[PDB]
Amino acid sequence: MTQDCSFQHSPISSDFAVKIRELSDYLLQDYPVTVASNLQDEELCGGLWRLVLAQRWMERLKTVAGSKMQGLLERVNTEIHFVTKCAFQPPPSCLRFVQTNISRLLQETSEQLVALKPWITRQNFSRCLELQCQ
Amino acid sequence: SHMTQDCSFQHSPISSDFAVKIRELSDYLLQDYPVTVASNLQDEELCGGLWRLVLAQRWMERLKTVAGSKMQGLLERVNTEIHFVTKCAFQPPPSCLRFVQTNISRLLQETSEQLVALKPWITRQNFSRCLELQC
Amino acid sequence: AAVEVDVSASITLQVLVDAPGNISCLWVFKHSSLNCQPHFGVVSMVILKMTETQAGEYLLFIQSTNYTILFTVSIRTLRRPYFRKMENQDALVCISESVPEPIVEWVLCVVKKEEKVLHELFGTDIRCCARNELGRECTRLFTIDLNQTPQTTLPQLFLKVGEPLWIRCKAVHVNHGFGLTWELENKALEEGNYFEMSTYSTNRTMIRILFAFVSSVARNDTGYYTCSSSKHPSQSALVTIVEKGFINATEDYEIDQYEEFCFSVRFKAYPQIRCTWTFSRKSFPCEQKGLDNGYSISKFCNHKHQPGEYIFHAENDDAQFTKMFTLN
Amino acid sequence: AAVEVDVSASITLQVLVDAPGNISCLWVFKHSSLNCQPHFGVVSMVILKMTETQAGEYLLFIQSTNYTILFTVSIRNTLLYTLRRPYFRKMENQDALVCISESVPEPIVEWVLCVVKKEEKVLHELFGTDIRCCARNELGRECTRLFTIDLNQTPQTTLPQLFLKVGEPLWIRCKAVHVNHGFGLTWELENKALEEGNYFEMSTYSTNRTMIRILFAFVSSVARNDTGYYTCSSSKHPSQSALVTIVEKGFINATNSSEDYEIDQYEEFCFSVRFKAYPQIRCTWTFSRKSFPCEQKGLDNGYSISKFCNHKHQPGEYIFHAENDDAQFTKMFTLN
Ligand SMILES: *[C@@H]1O[C@H](CO)[C@@H](O)[C@H](O)[C@H]1NC(C)=O
Ligand SMILES: *[C@@H]1O[C@H](CO)[C@@H](O)[C@H](O)[C@H]1NC(C)=O
Ligand SMILES: *[C@@H]1O[C@H](CO)[C@@H](O)[C@H](O)[C@H]1NC(C)=O
Ligand SMILES: *[C@@H]1O[C@H](CO)[C@@H](O)[C@H](O)[C@H]1NC(C)=O
Repeated sequence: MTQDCSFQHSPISSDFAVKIRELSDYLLQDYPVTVASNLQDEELCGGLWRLVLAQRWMERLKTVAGSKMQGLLERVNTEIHFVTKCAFQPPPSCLRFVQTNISRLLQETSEQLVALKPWITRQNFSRCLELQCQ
Repeated sequence: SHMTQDCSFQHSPISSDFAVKIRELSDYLLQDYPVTVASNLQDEELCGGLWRLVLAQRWMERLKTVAGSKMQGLLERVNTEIHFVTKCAFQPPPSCLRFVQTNISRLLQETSEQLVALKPWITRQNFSRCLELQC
Repeated sequence: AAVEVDVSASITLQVLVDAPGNISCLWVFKHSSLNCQPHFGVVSMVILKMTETQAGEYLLFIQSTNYTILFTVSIRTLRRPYFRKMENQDALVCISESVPEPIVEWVLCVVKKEEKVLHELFGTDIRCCARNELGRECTRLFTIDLNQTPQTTLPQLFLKVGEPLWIRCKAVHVNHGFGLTWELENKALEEGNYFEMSTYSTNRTMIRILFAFVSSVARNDTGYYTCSSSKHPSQSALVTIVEKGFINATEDYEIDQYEEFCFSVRFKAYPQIRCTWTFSRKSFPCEQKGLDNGYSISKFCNHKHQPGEYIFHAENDDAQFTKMFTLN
Repeated sequence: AAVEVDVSASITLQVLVDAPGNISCLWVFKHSSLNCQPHFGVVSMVILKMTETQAGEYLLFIQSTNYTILFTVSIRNTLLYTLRRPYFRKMENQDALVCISESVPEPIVEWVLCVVKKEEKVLHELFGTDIRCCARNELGRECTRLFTIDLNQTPQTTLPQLFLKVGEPLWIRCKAVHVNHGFGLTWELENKALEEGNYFEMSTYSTNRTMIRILFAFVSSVARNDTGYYTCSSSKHPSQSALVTIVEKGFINATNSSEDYEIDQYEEFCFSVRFKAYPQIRCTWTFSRKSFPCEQKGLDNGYSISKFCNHKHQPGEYIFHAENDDAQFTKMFTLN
């Protein structure tokens, strides 16, 4: 089916932490972004759900970014764009968002990529397509 | 790091390539970052741009403190282009002065404009009466 | 787009577009049609011995899109760069003439920026270079660095009457509080012969450029020019202006094949001369090096203990010269 | 038999004889006796921080046969000058390589990715281009280029041959560039599988969402076992290969014949010498005692071609002497 989600080859690069440190070097750290506040605890889909959300933020940010900031955003966007290879359903009504610093979002994104790196190609992420609230 | 009171410049403190340092800062900026601008500055074709540059200058300092290692350099480099305003003992803003939230892109654009208009007069005028900001 | 064909040459002419797919071409030769079958996309027209007949307007129309290409097939000078300040803003432009048309690259020492229009005129060693089929002729922008240590022999600047004079005066100071001024024959220079630029450096440092220029020089403009700063020492340079291109230079010899010797020729000449050391038809070029005193001294050492007439022929665009050196 | 001890060093001294059986030893130190209990046969005397006291005449008598061994333990009062070419080691901490170049005096270790130079001794940005480490001291500059196999690039119609002395570390980086991240890389030897502690994979992104993959293979210390045809294949690219030749001693293969030439001071000419030699040779062009070094450039065909042009129309014998750590060479070029 087209209701599946899995990756044969690693879509997570080794030098992704570099592209995030480079973006952060030109960022105003307390720029307001959001993070889901009540994402169900699911050690399989968890980081993936937040990466999808973080990914949605990289796109929004590119539209209000300067010519050169657009490149740094896009370059971080590429590191996590693979999440769109999967038909993730729109956030549920139960999902609450909370305002946080872009530095917080970037740091978490890095962490999620690290935790996801050893499992991205071994798991079937078909059940992650529906974001859940705890 | 210098002095203050009475305000005039013998040699042009406005560089020719200041528009470059602002385009370079803007290239790494999130354009709608919230800054402020005075909303009710008295119309004074002599002190006007100078008052806003002083205020814009105060913003470059605040921004440097929350800027990343590399953004600090871009801010500081734009800060240098307009730091001359501190050579003068500008009095603190009056109680009547209202500030309004605007995009940092707006502040940067206006700063460029103020430098352009101020460039031909910065060394010909006595700016001693600009030290008190008016509403 | 411009093709240079050397004699009855055998070469291929191919062009590729980043989109390989089911696309068709059609060659449009010199007032005649031609069929094509290319590769996936890259199209080509190859020629073995290009005759004066097989040269000219050659077009290539494509369809996926509906594109068209055109090539000018031709068959087989280099005047040094000149300068003109852009009337629009505070930036310089390089006017170098040549046949074929050359690569005009600004080089600030080293960093190369091929633009023909330079806006970042601040400091270092700025020199424009023209590069064509003939070679590479360069014109360096004359600079006077008051910030830098002083040089000797009252910088002598030579140029032909009608040429544009360019002298950039650069001074670096801690605070912005300092000015710059130009003076010729202890006088306040023409209003349309001066321009001031300024920028910031490192720890809130200021760099000032107060360049002086002449559109077309004359005997009137020749003289001792000096640049003084309101926080720096007044450094100067003298300008020597001649009606037309010139060569000025100030013999018989004999030695035994045991002595180490080199022929010499001291000369003050403008523009830089093309020199040649010829002997018994065999001609070798020269290391036309500068003596920095106020002339350039050319040398020749490969005498090969061979006796006879060693003739030195040197010439520029508007002047010629020859000196006969006997040997025994 | 001669031992060179550098400072208060901690090393072991063992000797083995091809006959393991019920045989007994007895250590005879500097004018003093010592007891032993060895392995089956190999005997040993290990030392931690060898003091100027713990040095000299050390004998070891054995009985099945009735044998006797003797060793002369000296100290590093002498520190001879050298320039041993760079070696490589993957930092155990992360996904990055480290340049181990030895020399007396200690040299400048600079990584060059072609060109861009980055003097760091530790390289982390290992992606593509022409990566080569260079050591530079008083003696000069010896470089070790990282062997690369670009599956993304055009094939070298020569089937590359890689030579190295038994014990040296083998390093082969396989780089492949693909549009999407969907592709893998794999290493193989002719009828032999690649060891788990002989492979490492790195990956990053390029231009418009492109993916570059580095699957390098390495051998800690090579042997006859590790010599063979290695191949890299990608799950979106063609399998390109290179054969690994193990060597006992250094060599120089050049068509030495001592060639004669003649030209008139009007002709533009350069003397040439094509050679396939390992390790990189130190070359010298000498004539009438006046010696000039050479641009020992590579022809990439399967040999390096050294050139000399400053003939100065001067006639006579132009001799080219080239030599590496375990080999020498000389070619005589007559001129008229
Ligand atoms: C030479 O030209 C300059 C232009 O500034 C002018 O001031 C000067 O009078 C001229 N000299 C003569 C002798 O005409
Ligand atoms: C080949 O490698 C294996 C594993 O390290 C080792 O056991 C074996 O001795 C090697 N072969 C030779 C001939 O050294
Ligand atoms: C060099 O040539 C000799 C010719 O006898 C040959 O024995 C040797 O194998 C060659 N060396 C290499 C590395 O091919
Ligand atoms: C090369 O050949 C020449 C001519 O036989 C000989 O003189 C020379 O010693 C040879 N050199 C080597 C390194 O074999």
